Amino acid sequence: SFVEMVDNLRGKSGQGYYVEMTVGSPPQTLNILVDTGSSNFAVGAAPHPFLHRYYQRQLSSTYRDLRKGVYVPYKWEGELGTDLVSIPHGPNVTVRANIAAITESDKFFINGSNWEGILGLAYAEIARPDDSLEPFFDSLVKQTHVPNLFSLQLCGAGFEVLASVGGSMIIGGIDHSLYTGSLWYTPIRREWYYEVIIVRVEINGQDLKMDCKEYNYDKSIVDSGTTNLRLPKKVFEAAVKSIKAASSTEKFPDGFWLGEQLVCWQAGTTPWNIFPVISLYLMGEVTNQSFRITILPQQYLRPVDCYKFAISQSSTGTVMGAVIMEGFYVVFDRARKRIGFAVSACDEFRTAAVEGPFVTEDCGYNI
Ligand SMILES: COc1ccc([C@]2(c3cccc(-c4cccnc4)c3)N=C(N)N(C)C2=O)cc1C
Repeated sequence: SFVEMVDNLRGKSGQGYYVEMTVGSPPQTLNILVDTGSSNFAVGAAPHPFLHRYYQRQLSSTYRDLRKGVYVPYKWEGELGTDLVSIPHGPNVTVRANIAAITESDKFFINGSNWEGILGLAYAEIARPDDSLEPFFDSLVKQTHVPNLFSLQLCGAGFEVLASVGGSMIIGGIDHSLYTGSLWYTPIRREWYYEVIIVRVEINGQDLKMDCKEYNYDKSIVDSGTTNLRLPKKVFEAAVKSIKAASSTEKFPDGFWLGEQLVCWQAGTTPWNIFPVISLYLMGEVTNQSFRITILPQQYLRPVDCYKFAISQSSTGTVMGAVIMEGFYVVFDRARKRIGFAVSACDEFRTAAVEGPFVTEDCGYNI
Protein backbone atom coordinates (compact mmCIF):
# COMPACT_ATOMS: atom_id res chain seq x y z
CA SER A 1 0.00 0.00 0.00
CA PHE A 2 1.05 3.61 -0.62
CA VAL A 3 1.00 4.51 3.09
CA GLU A 4 4.38 2.87 3.61
CA MET A 5 5.84 5.11 0.91
CA VAL A 6 4.69 8.33 2.59
CA ASP A 7 7.61 10.43 3.82
CA ASN A 8 10.05 8.07 2.10
CA LEU A 9 11.94 11.12 0.82
CA ARG A 10 14.45 13.19 2.73
CA GLY A 11 16.96 15.81 1.77
CA LYS A 12 18.60 19.09 2.58
CA SER A 13 17.17 22.26 1.06
CA GLY A 14 18.74 22.74 -2.36
CA GLN A 15 20.46 19.35 -2.37
CA GLY A 16 17.69 17.22 -3.80
CA TYR A 17 15.31 14.63 -2.44
CA TYR A 18 16.62 11.14 -1.91
CA VAL A 19 14.98 7.80 -1.24
CA GLU A 20 16.68 4.90 0.54
CA MET A 21 17.49 1.99 -1.75
CA THR A 22 19.51 -1.18 -1.52
CA VAL A 23 21.69 -2.67 -4.21
CA GLY A 24 23.20 -6.16 -4.39
CA SER A 25 23.19 -9.16 -2.05
CA PRO A 26 23.47 -8.78 0.86
CA PRO A 27 21.61 -5.47 0.45
CA GLN A 28 23.86 -2.44 0.50
CA THR A 29 21.97 0.55 1.85
CA LEU A 30 22.33 3.80 -0.11
CA ASN A 31 20.47 7.10 -0.32
CA ILE A 32 19.54 7.82 -3.94
CA LEU A 33 18.44 11.09 -5.52
CA VAL A 34 14.97 10.96 -7.05
CA ASP A 35 15.52 12.54 -10.44
CA THR A 36 12.85 12.96 -13.13
CA GLY A 37 15.37 14.85 -15.26
CA SER A 38 17.59 11.92 -16.18
CA SER A 39 17.34 8.25 -17.02
CA ASN A 40 20.27 6.36 -15.48
CA PHE A 41 20.47 4.48 -12.21
CA ALA A 42 23.93 5.78 -11.39
CA VAL A 43 25.47 5.01 -8.04
CA GLY A 44 28.76 5.89 -6.37
CA ALA A 45 30.82 2.70 -6.55
CA ALA A 46 34.24 3.86 -5.36
CA PRO A 47 35.54 6.01 -2.50
CA HIS A 48 34.87 9.74 -2.83
CA PRO A 49 35.40 12.57 -0.33
CA PHE A 50 31.66 13.37 -0.31
CA LEU A 51 30.58 9.72 -0.03
CA HIS A 52 30.41 8.14 3.41
CA ARG A 53 29.46 4.85 1.79
CA TYR A 54 29.30 3.45 -1.72
CA TYR A 55 28.20 0.47 -3.81
CA GLN A 56 30.71 -2.36 -3.64
CA ARG A 57 30.10 -4.75 -6.51
CA GLN A 58 32.66 -7.13 -5.04
CA LEU A 59 30.49 -7.50 -1.94
CA SER A 60 27.51 -8.49 -4.09
CA SER A 61 26.84 -12.12 -4.99
CA THR A 62 24.23 -11.04 -7.54
CA TYR A 63 26.29 -8.46 -9.39
CA ARG A 64 26.67 -9.17 -13.12
CA ASP A 65 29.20 -7.31 -15.24
CA LEU A 66 27.95 -5.94 -18.57
CA ARG A 67 31.58 -5.38 -19.55
CA LYS A 68 30.79 -1.92 -20.88
CA GLY A 69 31.75 1.52 -19.65
CA VAL A 70 29.82 4.75 -19.59
CA TYR A 71 31.24 8.25 -19.81
CA VAL A 72 29.06 11.24 -19.04
CA PRO A 73 30.71 14.66 -19.39
CA TYR A 74 28.54 17.78 -19.01
CA LYS A 75 31.28 14.70 -15.10
CA TRP A 76 30.94 11.08 -14.15
CA GLU A 77 32.02 7.75 -15.55
CA GLY A 78 31.42 4.19 -14.56
CA GLU A 79 31.02 0.59 -15.45
CA LEU A 80 27.75 -0.94 -16.52
CA GLY A 81 26.40 -3.98 -14.77
CA THR A 82 23.17 -5.30 -13.41
CA ASP A 83 22.26 -6.16 -9.87
CA LEU A 84 19.27 -6.64 -7.65
CA VAL A 85 17.75 -3.39 -6.48
CA SER A 86 15.10 -2.62 -3.87
CA ILE A 87 13.43 0.43 -2.39
CA PRO A 88 12.82 -0.42 1.30
CA HIS A 89 10.11 2.20 1.65
CA GLY A 90 8.78 1.66 -1.84
CA PRO A 91 7.08 -1.20 -3.66
CA ASN A 92 7.77 -4.55 -2.01
CA VAL A 93 9.65 -5.86 -5.03
CA THR A 94 13.19 -6.47 -6.18
CA VAL A 95 14.26 -5.91 -9.75
CA ARG A 96 17.39 -6.63 -11.72
CA ALA A 97 18.28 -3.18 -12.97
CA ASN A 98 21.08 -1.67 -14.94
CA ILE A 99 23.51 0.06 -12.63
CA ALA A 100 26.18 2.47 -13.67
CA ALA A 101 28.77 1.97 -10.97
CA ILE A 102 30.36 5.41 -10.74
CA THR A 103 34.11 4.89 -10.38
CA GLU A 104 35.20 8.48 -10.97
CA SER A 105 33.38 11.80 -10.97
CA ASP A 106 33.96 15.53 -10.82
CA LYS A 107 31.49 17.98 -9.28
CA PHE A 108 28.78 15.34 -9.47
CA PHE A 109 28.27 14.37 -5.83
CA ILE A 110 27.26 17.09 -3.37
CA ASN A 111 29.04 17.66 -0.06
CA GLY A 112 26.67 16.83 2.79
CA SER A 113 23.68 15.99 0.59
CA ASN A 114 23.51 12.58 2.28
CA TRP A 115 22.92 10.75 -1.03
CA GLU A 116 25.24 8.38 -2.87
CA GLY A 117 23.60 7.91 -6.26
CA ILE A 118 20.86 8.98 -8.66
CA LEU A 119 17.66 7.32 -9.73
CA GLY A 120 16.93 8.65 -13.20
CA LEU A 121 13.20 8.33 -13.75
CA ALA A 122 12.97 9.81 -17.27
CA TYR A 123 12.95 7.83 -20.54
CA ALA A 124 15.45 5.65 -22.43
CA GLU A 125 15.94 8.23 -25.18
CA ILE A 126 18.19 10.18 -22.81
CA ALA A 127 19.84 7.24 -21.02
CA ARG A 128 23.63 7.05 -21.17
CA PRO A 129 25.41 5.83 -23.13
CA ASP A 130 22.30 5.32 -25.31
CA ASP A 131 18.65 4.31 -25.41
CA SER A 132 19.48 0.62 -25.35
CA LEU A 133 20.27 0.90 -21.62
CA GLU A 134 16.91 0.28 -20.03
CA PRO A 135 16.11 2.79 -17.27
CA PHE A 136 15.24 1.60 -13.80
CA PHE A 137 11.54 2.39 -13.99
CA ASP A 138 11.22 0.61 -17.33
CA SER A 139 12.86 -2.45 -15.78
CA LEU A 140 10.68 -2.15 -12.69
CA VAL A 141 7.55 -2.03 -14.83
CA LYS A 142 8.69 -4.82 -17.17
CA GLN A 143 9.77 -7.15 -14.35
CA THR A 144 7.01 -6.51 -11.82
CA HIS A 145 3.31 -5.71 -11.82
CA VAL A 146 3.93 -2.11 -10.76
CA PRO A 147 1.68 0.27 -12.74
CA ASN A 148 3.53 2.47 -15.21
CA LEU A 149 3.23 5.66 -13.16
CA PHE A 150 4.75 7.37 -10.14
CA SER A 151 3.99 10.53 -8.20
CA LEU A 152 6.03 12.97 -6.16
CA GLN A 153 5.01 15.09 -3.22
CA LEU A 154 7.97 17.29 -2.40
CA CYS A 155 7.31 19.22 0.79
CA GLY A 156 10.40 21.33 1.30
CA ALA A 157 11.10 22.68 4.77
CA GLY A 158 8.51 25.12 6.13
CA PHE A 159 8.35 26.92 9.48
CA GLU A 160 23.36 26.38 11.40
CA VAL A 161 22.57 23.57 8.95
CA LEU A 162 20.60 23.47 5.69
CA ALA A 163 16.92 22.92 6.44
CA SER A 164 15.85 19.30 6.23
CA VAL A 165 13.17 18.66 3.64
CA GLY A 166 10.81 15.73 3.29
CA GLY A 167 8.40 14.26 0.80
CA SER A 168 6.98 11.12 -0.70
CA MET A 169 7.62 9.19 -3.88
CA ILE A 170 4.63 7.00 -4.57
CA ILE A 171 5.60 4.33 -7.06
CA GLY A 172 2.86 2.69 -9.06
CA GLY A 173 0.03 5.05 -8.24
CA ILE A 174 -1.63 8.15 -6.82
CA ASP A 175 -2.08 8.68 -3.06
CA HIS A 176 -5.16 10.88 -2.62
CA SER A 177 -4.17 11.88 0.91
CA LEU A 178 -1.23 13.78 -0.58
CA TYR A 179 -3.36 16.33 -2.43
CA THR A 180 -6.52 18.46 -2.40
CA GLY A 181 -8.83 19.64 -5.16
CA SER A 182 -8.57 18.43 -8.74
CA LEU A 183 -5.65 16.91 -10.61
CA TRP A 184 -5.13 18.71 -13.90
CA TYR A 185 -3.11 17.01 -16.61
CA THR A 186 -0.80 18.32 -19.29
CA PRO A 187 0.45 16.06 -22.09
CA ILE A 188 3.92 14.59 -22.12
CA ARG A 189 4.83 16.07 -25.48
CA ARG A 190 7.52 13.47 -26.09
CA GLU A 191 8.96 10.61 -24.06
CA TRP A 192 12.53 11.58 -23.35
CA TYR A 193 12.54 14.16 -20.60
CA TYR A 194 9.16 14.74 -19.08
CA GLU A 195 8.51 17.38 -21.70
CA VAL A 196 5.46 19.61 -21.34
CA ILE A 197 4.00 22.74 -22.93
CA ILE A 198 3.46 26.04 -21.11
CA VAL A 199 1.01 28.27 -22.95
CA ARG A 200 0.86 31.32 -20.69
CA VAL A 201 2.65 32.88 -17.71
CA GLU A 202 1.32 35.43 -15.23
CA ILE A 203 2.87 37.34 -12.34
CA ASN A 204 0.22 38.52 -9.90
CA GLY A 205 -2.44 37.97 -12.56
CA GLN A 206 -0.57 40.03 -15.15
CA ASP A 207 0.04 38.16 -18.42
CA LEU A 208 3.65 38.29 -19.64
CA LYS A 209 2.06 38.47 -23.12
CA MET A 210 4.74 36.47 -24.92
CA ASP A 211 4.42 34.22 -27.95
CA CYS A 212 3.97 30.90 -26.18
CA LYS A 213 6.79 29.32 -28.20
CA GLU A 214 9.03 31.38 -25.90
CA TYR A 215 7.87 29.55 -22.78
CA ASN A 216 8.96 26.27 -24.36
CA TYR A 217 12.15 27.36 -26.05
CA ASP A 218 13.58 24.96 -26.67
CA LYS A 219 11.59 22.64 -24.41
CA SER A 220 9.87 22.68 -21.04
CA ILE A 221 10.44 19.85 -18.60
CA VAL A 222 9.47 18.73 -15.11
CA ASP A 223 12.62 17.91 -13.16
CA SER A 224 12.81 16.92 -9.49
CA GLY A 225 16.57 16.85 -10.01
CA THR A 226 16.63 20.61 -10.44
CA THR A 227 16.14 22.90 -7.43
CA ASN A 228 14.94 26.09 -9.12
CA LEU A 229 12.31 27.18 -11.57
CA ARG A 230 14.55 27.73 -14.60
CA LEU A 231 13.26 29.90 -17.43
CA PRO A 232 14.49 30.68 -20.97
CA LYS A 233 16.38 33.98 -21.03
CA LYS A 234 13.59 36.08 -22.53
CA VAL A 235 11.04 34.68 -20.10
CA PHE A 236 13.34 34.90 -17.07
CA GLU A 237 13.99 38.58 -17.75
CA ALA A 238 10.30 39.41 -18.16
CA ALA A 239 9.53 37.47 -14.98
CA VAL A 240 12.21 39.13 -12.85
CA LYS A 241 11.13 42.56 -14.13
CA SER A 242 7.57 41.84 -13.04
CA ILE A 243 8.59 40.43 -9.66
CA LYS A 244 10.85 43.42 -8.97
CA ALA A 245 8.00 45.83 -9.72
CA ALA A 246 5.57 43.87 -7.56
CA SER A 247 7.99 44.02 -4.63
CA SER A 248 9.14 47.58 -5.37
CA THR A 249 8.27 48.77 -1.86
CA GLU A 250 11.35 46.81 -0.83
CA LYS A 251 14.42 46.95 -3.07
CA PHE A 252 17.07 44.20 -3.10
CA PRO A 253 20.61 43.83 -4.50
CA ASP A 254 20.69 42.51 -8.06
CA GLY A 255 22.87 39.74 -6.62
CA PHE A 256 19.75 38.38 -4.96
CA TRP A 257 17.73 38.36 -8.18
CA LEU A 258 20.61 36.54 -9.86
CA GLY A 259 20.24 33.75 -7.33
CA GLU A 260 23.63 34.54 -5.81
CA GLN A 261 23.05 36.19 -2.44
CA LEU A 262 20.52 35.74 0.35
CA VAL A 263 18.04 38.30 1.64
CA CYS A 264 17.43 38.32 5.39
CA TRP A 265 14.73 39.36 7.81
CA GLN A 266 15.06 38.42 11.47
CA ALA A 267 12.94 35.44 12.48
CA GLY A 268 9.30 35.90 11.54
CA THR A 269 9.34 39.28 9.79
CA THR A 270 9.63 38.13 6.17
CA PRO A 271 7.27 40.33 4.10
CA TRP A 272 5.78 37.59 1.94
CA ASN A 273 2.86 39.83 0.91
CA ILE A 274 5.25 42.05 -1.03
CA PHE A 275 6.21 39.26 -3.44
CA PRO A 276 3.76 38.32 -6.25
CA VAL A 277 2.30 34.91 -7.10
CA ILE A 278 3.41 33.23 -10.32
CA SER A 279 1.02 31.29 -12.54
CA LEU A 280 2.22 28.83 -15.17
CA TYR A 281 -0.50 27.79 -17.60
CA LEU A 282 0.11 24.35 -19.07
CA MET A 283 -1.44 22.92 -22.23
CA GLY A 284 -4.56 20.96 -21.46
CA GLU A 285 -5.33 17.45 -22.60
CA VAL A 286 -7.93 19.16 -24.82
CA THR A 287 -6.49 21.25 -27.66
CA ASN A 288 -7.80 24.75 -26.88
CA GLN A 289 -7.73 24.39 -23.10
CA SER A 290 -5.10 25.14 -20.47
CA PHE A 291 -4.85 25.08 -16.69
CA ARG A 292 -2.68 27.04 -14.29
CA ILE A 293 -0.50 26.20 -11.35
CA THR A 294 0.06 29.14 -9.05
CA ILE A 295 3.06 29.28 -6.76
CA LEU A 296 3.76 31.53 -3.79
CA PRO A 297 6.92 33.42 -2.78
CA GLN A 298 7.30 30.76 -0.07
CA GLN A 299 8.13 28.40 -2.90
CA TYR A 300 10.43 30.54 -5.02
CA LEU A 301 12.32 32.04 -2.08
CA ARG A 302 14.17 29.08 -0.56
CA PRO A 303 15.58 29.09 3.00
CA VAL A 304 19.32 28.78 3.58
CA ASP A 305 15.53 33.94 8.26
CA CYS A 306 17.61 33.96 5.08
CA TYR A 307 16.43 33.06 1.57
CA LYS A 308 17.78 32.73 -1.94
CA PHE A 309 15.81 33.59 -5.08
CA ALA A 310 14.99 30.16 -6.53
CA ILE A 311 14.12 31.35 -10.04
CA SER A 312 17.01 31.30 -12.49
CA GLN A 313 17.89 31.55 -16.15
CA SER A 314 18.15 28.60 -18.52
CA SER A 315 19.57 28.10 -21.99
CA THR A 316 18.04 24.63 -22.24
CA GLY A 317 14.40 25.59 -21.85
CA THR A 318 12.05 25.85 -18.93
CA VAL A 319 12.77 23.59 -15.99
CA MET A 320 9.98 23.17 -13.50
CA GLY A 321 12.23 22.12 -10.63
CA ALA A 322 11.73 21.21 -6.98
CA VAL A 323 10.60 24.67 -5.85
CA ILE A 324 7.79 24.51 -8.39
CA MET A 325 6.91 20.92 -7.55
CA GLU A 326 6.92 21.75 -3.83
CA GLY A 327 3.53 23.47 -4.07
CA PHE A 328 1.98 20.42 -5.65
CA TYR A 329 1.40 16.73 -5.94
CA VAL A 330 2.88 15.79 -9.29
CA VAL A 331 1.79 12.66 -11.11
CA PHE A 332 4.07 11.23 -13.75
CA ASP A 333 1.48 9.26 -15.66
CA ARG A 334 3.76 7.47 -18.11
CA ALA A 335 1.04 5.05 -19.16
CA ARG A 336 -1.19 7.87 -20.43
CA LYS A 337 1.70 10.11 -21.52
CA ARG A 338 0.69 12.95 -19.24
CA ILE A 339 1.65 14.80 -16.08
CA GLY A 340 -0.87 15.78 -13.44
CA PHE A 341 -0.70 18.57 -10.90
CA ALA A 342 -2.78 19.17 -7.79
CA VAL A 343 -2.39 21.29 -4.68
CA SER A 344 -0.25 19.37 -2.19
CA ALA A 345 -1.45 18.46 1.28
CA CYS A 346 1.94 19.77 2.47
CA ASP A 347 0.08 31.93 4.76
CA GLU A 348 -3.37 33.27 5.67
CA PHE A 349 -3.86 35.44 2.57
CA ARG A 350 -2.63 33.27 -0.30
CA THR A 351 -2.20 29.66 -1.29
CA ALA A 352 -0.61 27.69 -4.09
CA ALA A 353 -3.32 26.68 -6.53
CA VAL A 354 -4.12 24.48 -9.52
CA GLU A 355 -7.03 25.77 -11.58
CA GLY A 356 -8.63 25.16 -14.97
CA PRO A 357 -9.72 25.31 -17.64
CA PHE A 358 -8.63 28.59 -19.21
CA VAL A 359 -8.87 29.39 -22.93
CA THR A 360 -5.84 29.16 -25.25
CA GLU A 361 -2.02 26.30 -30.40
CA ASP A 362 1.51 25.94 -31.76
CA CYS A 363 3.47 26.55 -28.57
CA GLY A 364 5.81 23.61 -28.98
CA TYR A 365 9.33 24.34 -30.11
CA ASN A 366 9.64 21.51 -32.65
CA ILE A 367 12.55 19.05 -32.85
C1 LIG B 1 23.10 10.72 -16.41
O1 LIG B 1 23.77 11.93 -16.08
C2 LIG B 1 23.16 12.80 -15.21
C3 LIG B 1 22.12 12.46 -14.35
C4 LIG B 1 21.55 13.43 -13.51
C5 LIG B 1 22.00 14.75 -13.51
C6 LIG B 1 21.37 15.81 -12.59
C7 LIG B 1 22.07 15.91 -11.22
C8 LIG B 1 23.28 15.28 -10.88
C9 LIG B 1 23.82 15.43 -9.60
C10 LIG B 1 23.18 16.22 -8.63
C11 LIG B 1 21.97 16.86 -8.95
C12 LIG B 1 21.24 17.71 -8.00
C13 LIG B 1 21.88 18.67 -7.20
C14 LIG B 1 21.16 19.46 -6.31
C15 LIG B 1 19.78 19.28 -6.24
N1 LIG B 1 19.12 18.38 -6.99
C16 LIG B 1 19.85 17.62 -7.85
C17 LIG B 1 21.44 16.69 -10.24
N2 LIG B 1 19.91 15.55 -12.43
C18 LIG B 1 19.26 16.51 -13.04
N3 LIG B 1 17.90 16.52 -13.22
N4 LIG B 1 20.05 17.52 -13.48
C19 LIG B 1 19.63 18.78 -14.09
C20 LIG B 1 21.36 17.19 -13.26
O2 LIG B 1 22.33 17.88 -13.51
C21 LIG B 1 23.05 15.08 -14.38
C22 LIG B 1 23.63 14.12 -15.23
C23 LIG B 1 24.75 14.54 -16.15
